[PDB]
Amino acid sequence: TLRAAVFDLDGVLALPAVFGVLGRTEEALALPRGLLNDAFQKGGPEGATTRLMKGEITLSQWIPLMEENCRKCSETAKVCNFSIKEIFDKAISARKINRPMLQAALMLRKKGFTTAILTNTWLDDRAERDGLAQLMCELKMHFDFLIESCQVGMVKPEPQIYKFLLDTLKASPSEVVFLDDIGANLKPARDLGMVTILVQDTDTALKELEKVTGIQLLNTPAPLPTSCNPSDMSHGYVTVKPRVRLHFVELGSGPAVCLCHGFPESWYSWRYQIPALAQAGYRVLAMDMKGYGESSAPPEIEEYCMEVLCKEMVTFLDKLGLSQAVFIGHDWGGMLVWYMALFYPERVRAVASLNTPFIPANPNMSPLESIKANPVFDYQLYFQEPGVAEAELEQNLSRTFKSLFRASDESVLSMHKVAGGLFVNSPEEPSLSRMVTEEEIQFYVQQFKKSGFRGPLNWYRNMERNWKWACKSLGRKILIPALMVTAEKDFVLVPQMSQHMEDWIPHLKRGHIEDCGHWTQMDKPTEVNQILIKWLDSDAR
Amino acid sequence: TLRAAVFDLDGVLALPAVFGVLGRTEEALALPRGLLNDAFQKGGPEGATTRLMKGEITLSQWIPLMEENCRKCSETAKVCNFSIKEIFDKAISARKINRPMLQAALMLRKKGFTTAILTNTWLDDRAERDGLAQLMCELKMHFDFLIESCQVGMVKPEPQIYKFLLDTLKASPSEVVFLDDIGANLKPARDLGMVTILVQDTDTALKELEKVTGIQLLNTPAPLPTSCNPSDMSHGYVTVKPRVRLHFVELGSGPAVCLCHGFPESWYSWRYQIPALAQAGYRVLAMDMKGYGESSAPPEIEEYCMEVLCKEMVTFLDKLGLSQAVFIGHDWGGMLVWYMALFYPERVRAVASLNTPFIPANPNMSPLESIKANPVFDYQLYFQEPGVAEAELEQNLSRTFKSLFRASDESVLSMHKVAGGLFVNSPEEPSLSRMVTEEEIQFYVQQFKKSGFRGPLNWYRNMERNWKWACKSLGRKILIPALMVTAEKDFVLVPQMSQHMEDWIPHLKRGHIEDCGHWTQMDKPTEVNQILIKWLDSDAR
Ligand SMILES: O=C1Cc2ccc(Br)cc2N1
Ligand SMILES: O=C1Cc2ccc(Br)cc2N1
Ligand SMILES: O=C1Cc2ccc(Br)cc2N1
Ligand SMILES: O=C1Cc2ccc(Br)cc2N1
Repeated sequence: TLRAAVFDLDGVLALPAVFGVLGRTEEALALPRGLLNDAFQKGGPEGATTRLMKGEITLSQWIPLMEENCRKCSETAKVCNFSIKEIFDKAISARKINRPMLQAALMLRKKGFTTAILTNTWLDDRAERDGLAQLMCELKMHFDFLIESCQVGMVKPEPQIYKFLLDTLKASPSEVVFLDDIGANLKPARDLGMVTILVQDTDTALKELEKVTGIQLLNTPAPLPTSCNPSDMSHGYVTVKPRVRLHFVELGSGPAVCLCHGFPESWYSWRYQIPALAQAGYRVLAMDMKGYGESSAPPEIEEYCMEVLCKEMVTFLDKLGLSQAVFIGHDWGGMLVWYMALFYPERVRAVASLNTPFIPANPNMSPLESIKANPVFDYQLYFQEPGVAEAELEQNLSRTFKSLFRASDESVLSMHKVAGGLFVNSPEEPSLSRMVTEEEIQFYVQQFKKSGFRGPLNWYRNMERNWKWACKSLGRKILIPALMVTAEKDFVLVPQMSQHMEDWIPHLKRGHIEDCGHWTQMDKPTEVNQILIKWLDSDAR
Repeated sequence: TLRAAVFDLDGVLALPAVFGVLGRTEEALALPRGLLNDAFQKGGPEGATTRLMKGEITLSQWIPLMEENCRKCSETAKVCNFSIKEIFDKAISARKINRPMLQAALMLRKKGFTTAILTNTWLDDRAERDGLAQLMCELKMHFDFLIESCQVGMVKPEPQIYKFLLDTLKASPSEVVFLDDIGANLKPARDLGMVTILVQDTDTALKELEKVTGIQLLNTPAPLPTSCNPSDMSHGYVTVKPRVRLHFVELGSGPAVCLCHGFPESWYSWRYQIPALAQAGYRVLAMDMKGYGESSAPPEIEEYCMEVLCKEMVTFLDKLGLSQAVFIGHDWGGMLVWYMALFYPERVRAVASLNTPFIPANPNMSPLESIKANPVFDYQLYFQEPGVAEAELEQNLSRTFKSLFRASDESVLSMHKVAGGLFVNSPEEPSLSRMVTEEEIQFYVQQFKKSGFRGPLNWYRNMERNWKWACKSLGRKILIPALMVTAEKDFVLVPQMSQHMEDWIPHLKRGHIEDCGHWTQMDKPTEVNQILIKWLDSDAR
């Protein structure tokens, strides 16, 4: 039975094939048929191309040798602005990930298959080498192995590369499916006993792959975006003051994008956004906000007022040597992010909030008076008394997260009349939401075992201090780039609460997600990524 | 006696003053004298500018209100393409750090003074606000406190801001020197009992400051570049394989610049480069190389062959989501960096080496044969036998680092005929080199207490494996941007050893440091920064 799948890069995992450019240049330039493909493979196993593919020489060294072969091939054929460099630069740049092939590779791996890329490639030292470096990076991370001819000094169709592939896979030939667009390179794999697919069009190739593996790969439901494996991330730590350190997860290059979670969450709440935003060209810093996970959680209520939290996020930027970051927040993090824009606009490249609207402080009313004027916020009153909510929330962490993290139609908690507790008529063993796996709930369980709910709950215990501080901003407007993302089915932070935001943020941009509950990032990850990337590319650079 | 120094920003720590632009625009536009300064301060303590300075309104809200004041001031004066926005953008952009004033502030702090910036400023929400954010960031980090009028809701010359300043300084007025370019803002400080300086020209101001403090501030020797306080850096951690994690220090934004130390060093060996390179517009990643500091140090010799080290640095980039980084190395790190360029050019934006030349492997000679053909490398033979060098180097860490880290004319170790040990006729209590403080030696002592010298020494114990791996690259050339930096007085990695590098790196750029020993970064930090920044800006973007 098959347990390994091997894919070629050019013309299999990446399209259009770099090989299909020589034939295209031939037709465009009205050159003799196969002329450029003849100069390319000249000398066979002893030629310049085999030397390049084995890593003996780099691409920049090979370019002049290819030109020589192009001259000799035109002299024999009796024929005659021409640049191999230009042709190849254009060909590499045009070559994109073959999404349905990657999706199929992703599905096989998810089902227990060991996946690998086996490719005849080169050491790219061109001034424009970054394009391919980016492509290889996005691709490679989805596979167990990447075997490149130039790193192993072996090439397809040499028998040794196939035995090397079996060795790294730790599998017998009959347990391997091998996909290649070049028939000759497919031959030695078949000779060993491997299942082989000659890839012409992706569709038929996947039909062939689906038949041999017995796994549905074609016509499957829309896959979720790439998530994060905590142990595979870069973890960063910044001391903002003697007793306070902030932890973050960091991925990508480009403008700094600081992600700020809500209550009672984690940097992990952004798991579906981190790979997408990094791939989109941003340097993502996903925080553990103060009171959470690996960040410090002092016990004092006043350590959690908006003024202190914002000041520390400024210090976080100072210590990392960042003059600005785009700030994206959800729930309490969304509230933090609006106050970062109001008090520190010079440090905020752009601001976005998921669910949390910007409602200015009412100077003619106490926050306690304002809260009582809405049944949806009654839970915030239950959070006031130190110790009460901590006791119920810390009692059973698995039940706490399983009850909280649910889609709109999966409601288990009765948030009105909080009876005497959040879990009044809630099951002791709630079912697992379609939004989360058991493993994901257990990550939140493990994070919350360090500091519990005290620090997180203290974010709600500074109403009076927050109101007084916020009143200092009443004459201001948010004039830096801003995005408000509303969730149709969030019944606490309702889209309707954001209706007057334009009065204070005149140039405000908007996004809206239908059939989406409170936990926006994991409820609708694909749509959050689409909205954020589109807004970042237009308004944050 | 004075123990605190307070400086204004505009016209004191930053020049030319934003105030000096209105008078300049007046003359250029041939407008009535003081017209633009009249519109600016219109309404006094109740006017738009006081509201802006207190943080009631942002700069973008104030711009239209200033235009109104400009209209009313021209109607009364009976006068008539004009943009306040354009004038202010140009003025802010032109305003640079007043280096001798910053230097004087730096000297006072080094001598035990508490330093602060007290400034009348605004909440900058302009599209070009980053310029000032960068300026404030570079400046602020050199002072104990930054007091901004718009954050405290108080303004100079209001008495309360002065009492607030005394409160934050925790000092009585007579213990404070206050420097300001506006006479009126100097007045309340004098009234309290503070020493005050009216700053017109920087030179006289510093003469006045030097006289009152009794500290030489004018005509002082060239200061060293800013260093790093370990506890104030962002520390990053990446697991590259199950038993191997790499630690790094991270500072700045822009293209990724990965710094690779030599033997027996630390990320801290780059302490003078990290702030300079970040300020120059780069995102610096200063590594603890495998076997050092907070990075993993497995005991096996083969965990330290160049092939494995390079593969792990590629994984380090993969996990951080970096398609490329410029690699800058010193000593063993310089050797690593040339092999990164030869084996992974697609991941190397540009390569630079301090001291370590690129000499290709001799395929007709054993590394043991090659080493014996030079007295300078005899120390590498002494490093071969596992346990021998570890025992002597680990015996007394303080003596180890004090003996090693020395300038060219301070030589204490007799590196030829290594007698039977590196410390044969070396003092047990060596003197402290002019290059290092006791505190700095103790940092290296504390780092080396975790894993000792085994891992670091294993970098020398893979000669045969490294030679075989290197022979695979003999037909290649380094064609990506490259820099070779030679140190006149390094007697092991002599500048002469780099003479043939052009044969393998045709486009190689060069730097040379006179009167510089082996420990390049701390021996000549100012010149290393100049060479690296100039090369990064021209060849790495
Ligand atoms: O409606 C409001 C007013 C307000 C001010 C400050 C903070 Br933090 C949160 C809120 N919520
Ligand atoms: O911290 C705060 C201040 C505040 C004011 C009003 C309302 Br409703 C909620 C909150 N939360
Ligand atoms: O001269 C040489 C040849 C060589 C090859 C590989 C490594 Br790592 C270091 C060195 N030094
Ligand atoms: O690791 C190595 C390989 C090698 C080859 C030659 C010389 Br000299 C030094 C070294 N060091």
